[PDB]
Amino acid sequence: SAQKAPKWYPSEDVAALKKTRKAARPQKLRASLVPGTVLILLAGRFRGKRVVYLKHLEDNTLLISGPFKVNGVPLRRVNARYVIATSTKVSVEGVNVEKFNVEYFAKEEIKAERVEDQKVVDKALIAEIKKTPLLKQYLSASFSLKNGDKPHMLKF
Amino acid sequence: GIDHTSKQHKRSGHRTAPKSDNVYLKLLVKLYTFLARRTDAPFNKVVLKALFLSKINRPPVSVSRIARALKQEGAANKTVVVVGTVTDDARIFEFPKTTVAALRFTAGARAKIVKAGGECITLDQLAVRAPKGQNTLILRGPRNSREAVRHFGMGPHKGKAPRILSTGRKFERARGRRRSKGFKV
Amino acid sequence: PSRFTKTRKHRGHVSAGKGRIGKHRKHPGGRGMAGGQHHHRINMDKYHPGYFGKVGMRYFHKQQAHFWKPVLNLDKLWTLIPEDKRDQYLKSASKETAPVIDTLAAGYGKILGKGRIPNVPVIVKARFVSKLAEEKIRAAGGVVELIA
Amino acid sequence: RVKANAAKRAEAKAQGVAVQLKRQPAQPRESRIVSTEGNVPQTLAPVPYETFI
Amino acid sequence: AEQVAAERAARKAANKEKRAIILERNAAYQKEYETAERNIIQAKRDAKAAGSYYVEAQHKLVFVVRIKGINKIPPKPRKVLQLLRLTRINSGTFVKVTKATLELLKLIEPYVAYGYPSYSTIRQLVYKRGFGKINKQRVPLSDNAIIEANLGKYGILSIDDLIHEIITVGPHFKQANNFLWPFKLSNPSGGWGVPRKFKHFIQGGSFGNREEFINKLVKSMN
Amino acid sequence: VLKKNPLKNKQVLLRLNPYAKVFAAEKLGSKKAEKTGTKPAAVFTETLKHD
RNA sequence: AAAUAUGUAAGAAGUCCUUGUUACUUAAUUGAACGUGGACAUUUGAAUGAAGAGCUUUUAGUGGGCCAUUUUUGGUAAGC
RNA sequence: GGAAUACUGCCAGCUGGGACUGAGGACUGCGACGUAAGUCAAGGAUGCUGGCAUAAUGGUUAUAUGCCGCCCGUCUUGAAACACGGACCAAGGAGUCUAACGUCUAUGCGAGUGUUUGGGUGUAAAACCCAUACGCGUAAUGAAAGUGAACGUAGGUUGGGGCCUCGCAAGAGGUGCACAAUCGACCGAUCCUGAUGUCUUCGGAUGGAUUUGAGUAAGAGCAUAGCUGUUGGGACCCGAAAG
RNA sequence: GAAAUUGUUGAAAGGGAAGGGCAUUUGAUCAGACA
Ligand SMILES: [Mg+2]
Ligand SMILES: [Mg+2]
Ligand SMILES: [Mg+2]
Ligand SMILES: [Mg+2]
Ligand SMILES: [Mg+2]
Ligand SMILES: [Mg+2]
Ligand SMILES: [Mg+2]
Ligand SMILES: [Mg+2]
Ligand SMILES: [Mg+2]
Ligand SMILES: [Mg+2]
Ligand SMILES: [Mg+2]
Ligand SMILES: [Mg+2]
Ligand SMILES: [Mg+2]
Ligand SMILES: [Mg+2]
Ligand SMILES: [Mg+2]
Ligand SMILES: [Mg+2]
Ligand SMILES: [Mg+2]
Ligand SMILES: [Mg+2]
Ligand SMILES: [Mg+2]
Ligand SMILES: [Mg+2]
Ligand SMILES: [Mg+2]
Ligand SMILES: [Mg+2]
Ligand SMILES: [Mg+2]
Ligand SMILES: [Mg+2]
Ligand SMILES: [Mg+2]
Ligand SMILES: [Mg+2]
Ligand SMILES: [Mg+2]
Ligand SMILES: [Mg+2]
Ligand SMILES: [Mg+2]
Ligand SMILES: [Mg+2]
Ligand SMILES: [Mg+2]
Ligand SMILES: [Mg+2]
Ligand SMILES: [Mg+2]
Ligand SMILES: [Mg+2]
Ligand SMILES: [Mg+2]
Ligand SMILES: [Mg+2]
Ligand SMILES: [Mg+2]
Ligand SMILES: [Mg+2]
Ligand SMILES: [Mg+2]
Ligand SMILES: [Mg+2]
Ligand SMILES: [Mg+2]
Ligand SMILES: [Mg+2]
Ligand SMILES: [Mg+2]
Ligand SMILES: [Mg+2]
Ligand SMILES: [Mg+2]
Ligand SMILES: [Mg+2]
Ligand SMILES: [Mg+2]
Ligand SMILES: [Mg+2]
Ligand SMILES: [Mg+2]
Ligand SMILES: [Mg+2]
Ligand SMILES: [Mg+2]
Ligand SMILES: [Mg+2]
Ligand SMILES: [Mg+2]
Ligand SMILES: [Mg+2]
Ligand SMILES: [Mg+2]
Ligand SMILES: [Mg+2]
Ligand SMILES: [Mg+2]
Ligand SMILES: [Mg+2]
Ligand SMILES: [Mg+2]
Ligand SMILES: [Mg+2]
Ligand SMILES: [Mg+2]
Ligand SMILES: [Mg+2]
Ligand SMILES: [Mg+2]
Repeated sequence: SAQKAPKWYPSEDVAALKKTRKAARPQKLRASLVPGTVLILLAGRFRGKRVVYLKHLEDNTLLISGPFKVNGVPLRRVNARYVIATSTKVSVEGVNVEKFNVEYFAKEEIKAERVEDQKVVDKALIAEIKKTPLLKQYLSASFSLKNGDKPHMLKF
Repeated sequence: GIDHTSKQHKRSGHRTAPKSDNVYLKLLVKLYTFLARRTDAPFNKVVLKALFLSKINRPPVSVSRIARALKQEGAANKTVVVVGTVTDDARIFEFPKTTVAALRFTAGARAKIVKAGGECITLDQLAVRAPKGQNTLILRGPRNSREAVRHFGMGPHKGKAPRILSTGRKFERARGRRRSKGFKV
Repeated sequence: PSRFTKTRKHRGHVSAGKGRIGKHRKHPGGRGMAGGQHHHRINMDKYHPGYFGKVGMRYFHKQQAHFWKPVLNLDKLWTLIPEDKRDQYLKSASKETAPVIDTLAAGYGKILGKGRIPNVPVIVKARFVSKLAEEKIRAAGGVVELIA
Repeated sequence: RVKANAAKRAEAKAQGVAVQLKRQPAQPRESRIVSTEGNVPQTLAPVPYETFI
Repeated sequence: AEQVAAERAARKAANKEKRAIILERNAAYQKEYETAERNIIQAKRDAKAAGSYYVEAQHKLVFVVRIKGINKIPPKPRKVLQLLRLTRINSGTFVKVTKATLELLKLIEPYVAYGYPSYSTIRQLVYKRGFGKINKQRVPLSDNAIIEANLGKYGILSIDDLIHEIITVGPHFKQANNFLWPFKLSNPSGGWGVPRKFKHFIQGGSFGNREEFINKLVKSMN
Repeated sequence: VLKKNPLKNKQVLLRLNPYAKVFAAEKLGSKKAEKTGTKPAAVFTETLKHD
């Protein structure tokens, strides 16, 4: 022998986990996040895009859209902690949105259904937006920080 | 930091196994630390310790010291336990019966005991008959009959015997050992 | 053996465990038993009172042999009879026939009297006896016969 | 104190217990209501420097 | 073999009595405390009405924090700081006030901060940083059976029974308070007040009896 | 294995001390004491405002 | 005539009753010492603490010390 | 007259932001919510999602940058010292062995113990075996001549583990080894006492004494071995001037 | 066929020494683990 070999070996029996106590309970969202609310997108592909909030999905994400025809953002998921909820609000009582859940974004270019779903939602919304002048323009132009802007001060 | 009030990391200072390296001794210890953990009987607790005892703290109990202890009032039927060797003693002329349970019996002792129709039991046979040590009479030998302790505490007016090799007149019996030679002790 | 020894352990510490201040030097107190009466007197009186000076008589050409004379106490005595034979004499304690013990033949020169022997008669042959030994022996109906 | 502790005990025991005969340090004092009636507070202040000599 | 739920029944039910006992007991003390506190309030007012003065009894209980580190300390104070179990900085214990401890306090004033603790800070001292001494070891309180086990002999079978013994300086305060392992506070959050700790409170410092201002501090360290 | 602060973990608060439930239920930590109006003797007020 | 320091005491090895021993001691079975027999438990005799207490053997290094507050001698003084 | 408010204190009132940590690994406990079935934040993190699957993270290394860092060895109260040795590198380089010992420990046997001077024998310096002595121990105390260890259950007292008896238990009693304290008895020395007797100066019983011993008072030793310690030896290594 | 110490080659750094510690950038270099 090169080396003696031990008198004792470990068992190679993995134990089982202790029965943990961690209930997944639901995420209540900050009050500023009601649907119809315009969000500023802080990060990601469409960062600094101004965008309408539609539905809280079951994976906590937010359903938004541009509308696509306004500023080029499609029906989409966005994470609530990367989002400045502004104080300006369109009514969204005419937008169905039931259809839309987590499975609807199962990875598995673009499905015609998406392209149509996008149109039906966006039309309801546009109908609405047009009620308040300049909103469309607003929605269609990126937000940015101008010199002198101090986030911890501005009202959004 | 802590104003300590007691020396930190102190070892309790008690043997806690024997320093001995004997299988059989270790087995007897295996036996008794089991009995001591599971029988709340004080006897098992005392025996466990006595097994750790070094040779000196195990003076030999004699067969005559044994015989005497049995002349204790109401004690003549008890089984004497001795955690150490048991030696013979020609000086007693008549020996009782009983049952001595011990580590070692010298040839002469085991005979004397058995000659008067007693029993010599090992501590483990003792266990199987008296797991709570029932009816046992533990004896220990003279610890301070050792030659060495004569010289402990040597100094003026203590009376304790020189560490000395040769002895006789003119070996440390003059100046400081008598009034007429300087002084005395 | 060297491997178990504390100099192995001191390797790498400067002073071999004998101090930086007071070193290990050749013979600080002097050699041997020097100074017994001077710088080493506290250790001598205490620990060796009695050491200096003289007592009693010189004895030129003392021959230990002259004074050979081992003691045996009654305390044993019955030991000098072989076991077998011994028990045989204890029972049947009697004049007419009692055991003869040559204690010189066992190589003792004096019987002293330490402590109790049963009432069996012994005939005890010795060079010398304490008064008590010889007393205790008669009290069992034995005697002491003086030999040489 | 012993001679007396023996007393208060017998005096207690053969009555109906309740003893308490260890010694106790000065307890802090209790509440109390001091009256003003006959004794309104007099108000002092400190005094100036002087030299008498 | 029964036991399954069978001697599970003998016990959960048994446990239930015990809580009830605590529930009514803690309800008791709440009364005890309120009407005590109110009676004093009404005392003061009643005496003022009458043109007199209500002088409260002197406090019978204080709370001491060691405030000084561990080095350069004279021997007499030292011993005392040990006998009061304050052998490291910011640790604290309760002390029943009599002449014979009062002097002890007197002896260690440069090295401690102490005062009259309120119900509130005795409660939060005990609930959060309170540990028992149990064959030594220092065991968290955190369940009531830990107390009944060791203090139950003296009445006292809940964390609130404990608090109650301390604060009212009960007949069994010695056992109750010794059971409590010396509290271990962190340094004060707000800071100390003061730019130098080792003068007396009264001189702008931190040490000594600072009376009812002991609760502000201890809370910031608890 | 892990000490839990009753002062800020309601479960073990209710584990030690069952009275916590009723204390809270009866607000109790905000009890409205009896409104009475004893006024102090002018002796008191005079010597308070004396020099 | 202080302050600071400092001796002893705060019980079971304790308190009470009864009445044995001796060559000491008394005018004296008087005393002194040591006892036998009987009465009373932890509020059994202040506080606080006690990672327990007691005991034994053997042996190293060390036996140039220096500093600070206070007390303090010599010196004009000194990092004396 | 009637409010407010400040100040201090309390709440087992509610509630937002931020940071670090996530030890443990079936179940077992104390609980909380529920009419209930269940549920839970109650004896220590899980759920969901994505990116990479490689120098990406990580290690090593060189450099750069922020803050920090005096030359080690030594003797000394105090050294980075304007105190000493050391230019560099390899290789040697200092508490040893022996006689005789103390304490401790392990082992054999035990009132004994030690086969190895020698003898027998041998697969030959081994292993195996052994008669007689000797050594140390089993007796002490005196300068010596010399004498020499039970009044007693080998003593009384007090504490004492353990054990025994009673009691469901707490406790109460019985016995009590080691050990400790204390008062006594025994042996020798010393000093008194001086019976029966006597080759009339021998003999020294008996009972004593603030004296005294390294003693007795139901033995503990002998031997091998080890660490540490002791003495003599070149004696941890190197060093005089000298004789 | 080590080391001191040397030549060459390659890479680096260098405003009155150099070497070191915590940390990270940058270059170089590399183990493991993925499935
Ligand atoms: Mg659960
Ligand atoms: Mg939520
Ligand atoms: Mg556009
Ligand atoms: Mg001896
Ligand atoms: Mg003298
Ligand atoms: Mg050696
Ligand atoms: Mg070796
Ligand atoms: Mg080694
Ligand atoms: Mg070492
Ligand atoms: Mg080393
Ligand atoms: Mg060292
Ligand atoms: Mg040394
Ligand atoms: Mg040196
Ligand atoms: Mg000599
Ligand atoms: Mg003998
Ligand atoms: Mg205290
Ligand atoms: Mg704060
Ligand atoms: Mg702060
Ligand atoms: Mg603040
Ligand atoms: Mg300052
Ligand atoms: Mg805090
Ligand atoms: Mg004092
Ligand atoms: Mg205590
Ligand atoms: Mg303890
Ligand atoms: Mg020493
Ligand atoms: Mg020394
Ligand atoms: Mg010395
Ligand atoms: Mg010196
Ligand atoms: Mg984990
Ligand atoms: Mg884990
Ligand atoms: Mg790749
Ligand atoms: Mg790789
Ligand atoms: Mg990559
Ligand atoms: Mg570098
Ligand atoms: Mg620097
Ligand atoms: Mg030097
Ligand atoms: Mg100098
Ligand atoms: Mg200099
Ligand atoms: Mg020099
Ligand atoms: Mg040089
Ligand atoms: Mg060098
Ligand atoms: Mg080398
Ligand atoms: Mg052969
Ligand atoms: Mg040969
Ligand atoms: Mg043969
Ligand atoms: Mg022969
Ligand atoms: Mg001899
Ligand atoms: Mg001897
Ligand atoms: Mg003579
Ligand atoms: Mg002699
Ligand atoms: Mg007595
Ligand atoms: Mg008893
Ligand atoms: Mg008795
Ligand atoms: Mg004598
Ligand atoms: Mg003499
Ligand atoms: Mg001797
Ligand atoms: Mg030497
Ligand atoms: Mg020379
Ligand atoms: Mg020469
Ligand atoms: Mg000469
Ligand atoms: Mg070659
Ligand atoms: Mg490079
Ligand atoms: Mg680095």
